[PDB]
Amino acid sequence: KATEPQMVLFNIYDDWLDRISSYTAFSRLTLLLRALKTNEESAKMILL
Amino acid sequence: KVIRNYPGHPEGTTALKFLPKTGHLILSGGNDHTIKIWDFYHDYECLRDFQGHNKPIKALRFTEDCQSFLSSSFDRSVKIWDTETGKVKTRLHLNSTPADVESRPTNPHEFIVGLSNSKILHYDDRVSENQGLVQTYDHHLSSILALKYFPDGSKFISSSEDKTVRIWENQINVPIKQISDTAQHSMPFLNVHPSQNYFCAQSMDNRIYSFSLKPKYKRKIFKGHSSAGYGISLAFSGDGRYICSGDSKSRLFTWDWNTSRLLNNIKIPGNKPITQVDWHPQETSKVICSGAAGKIYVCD
Amino acid sequence: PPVPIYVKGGVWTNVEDQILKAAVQKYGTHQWSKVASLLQKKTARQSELRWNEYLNPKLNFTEFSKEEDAQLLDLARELPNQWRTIADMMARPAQVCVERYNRLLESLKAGDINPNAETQMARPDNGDLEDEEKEMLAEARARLLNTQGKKATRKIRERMLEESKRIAELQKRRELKQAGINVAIKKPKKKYGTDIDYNEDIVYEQAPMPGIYDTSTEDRQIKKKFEQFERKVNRKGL
RNA sequence: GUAUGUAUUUAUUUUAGAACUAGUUACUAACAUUUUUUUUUUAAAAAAUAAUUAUAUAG
RNA sequence: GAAUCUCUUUGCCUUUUGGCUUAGAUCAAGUGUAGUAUCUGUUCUGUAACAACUG
Repeated sequence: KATEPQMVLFNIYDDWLDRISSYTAFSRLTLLLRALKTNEESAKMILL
Repeated sequence: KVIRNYPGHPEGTTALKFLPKTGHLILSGGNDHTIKIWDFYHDYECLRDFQGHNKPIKALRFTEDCQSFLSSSFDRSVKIWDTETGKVKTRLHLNSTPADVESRPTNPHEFIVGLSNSKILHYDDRVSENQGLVQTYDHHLSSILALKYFPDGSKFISSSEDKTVRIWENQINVPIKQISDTAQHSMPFLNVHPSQNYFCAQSMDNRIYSFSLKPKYKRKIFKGHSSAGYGISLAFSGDGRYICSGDSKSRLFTWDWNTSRLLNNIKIPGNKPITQVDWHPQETSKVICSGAAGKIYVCD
Repeated sequence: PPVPIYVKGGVWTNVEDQILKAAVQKYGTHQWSKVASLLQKKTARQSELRWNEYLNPKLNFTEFSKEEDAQLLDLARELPNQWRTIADMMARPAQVCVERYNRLLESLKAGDINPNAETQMARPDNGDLEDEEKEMLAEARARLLNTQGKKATRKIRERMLEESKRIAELQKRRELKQAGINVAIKKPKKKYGTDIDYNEDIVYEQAPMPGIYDTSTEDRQIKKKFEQFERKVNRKGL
């Protein structure tokens, strides 16, 4: 949707750093992104 | 055959439309710098006129909630009219003269404007950070002609002078579908059939082609009329079995959508041609045609 | 996505014979690679063999006359097993000559490669078709259709696009004429300094070198007729 | 990837049909980076071997 | 004898192949993703008459 070259900030560990320490949060994000790079619709339906 | 006529506009009518669901009152923006409402019942006179722009009026649309509608004109400007009180909510001034405007079904605040410098401006009523301009589109090469939003509210269509058709998602600025052929011609009018499995376009080679509204958009042919000069509207029955078009020779043509057979061919008083042809969805078998003659004809 | 056919010698079917005939009619005898590209599973040399040995109408496939048959026994006696020379002496294909010689002197497994496949009879086809043969005839009709170059096809496209561009350019003028603002038509621009506009002047006007007779009243009658036509096109519009 | 071509007007000149559905072919696209030598039986048996790659292509 | 309309052979050919050389030369076995093309299958088929006014 962007109409202008810009820097946008996100926090990719959503709220995990309260209850979950950071290293398991990175490996969780590894599992999710490997799923979305592997099958891309089965995993997107698994979240949804 | 025609029943009754309205004292429409000196020097011609350039756009007229109905209310989309109920249709109890119609409007036309005219060549003599005026936009007027009429009732389709109980009086047959003019409920509410208003002076609009300084130049003649090019196009009109509707927000689907119908409290307000759109206006676009040859003075390089677009305005939004409250159809009840009559006051203006936004006035907007452009670079080039605007060819066509359209409003979103889901929200009244999104609308798209397509200019004659091959750009589609996508403004917004609510946000006022950059004069409402959310996004502009620039994949067309030449001055675009007509643009018609989907009834579903997600994607929309545009046509242009450079003999191609593009389909966009709502604010992506990437055409997901390019309908382009070698022997194609440009179409000054688009419309979507009420069954929503097809949208059809009135092409410049005096025909009407029809494409899918489902994915893998692909191309029946409605012929028997001469409309190469001017660029003429087309409407559909409120059941979805009839398509009706105008002509350069002051007669309208009604085809059966189910078989593409020309059923009837009714002429209209006035030497001048007829462009805007609109159907009443509630009351069946009722059309209204009008053109450069200026009067507003209610055909059966 | 087709796996590669490295050895393309097969059995000539009906489809490939007919595509070879309708390819030789258009492409001609001496371009063989362009013929054999049209029909897959065969080679340019095997297309040449299938023409020069079997599909050619000049070739002589009849029964042998008695003088012909005695000529064959005598020539096969004089020239020991030189069958191209003998078949040249008889104006008949050499395979016909060899098989008829075997018939005179008389009185294939599966999984073998047949070398003589171009000289042998065709195989008629099953009733519907195979899928690859549908694809073959589709691309063969598509390649036998086209007779144009790149420049000429682009010229077709450019003429259609300039035509529709003129139509849009007149459409906007007619709309502004209805509005009451008369935009005159702009002219195309000159690509060089002495490029000629053809409404300004009669460009290389040659007068008809007058004779003995008198042409004043006929001049006046023509001038009247042309002025009246221009006025009628101005008012009513042709 | 070049060559080469095409598009970019404002300072106003007097008045037979309807619906549902998915893969097979071609062609195109400066757009994108899962080892070696065997043996043997009819999956199991043997033997073996060694601090890590280019932004470079045009008629 | 002669004109009008209409059909056969006979003439006419009237959209009726516009250079050269070493046939000018070479070769048509790549994966994904994407665009374009086409191709199979299934189901369903208000009008008339009478009484009154002519504004």
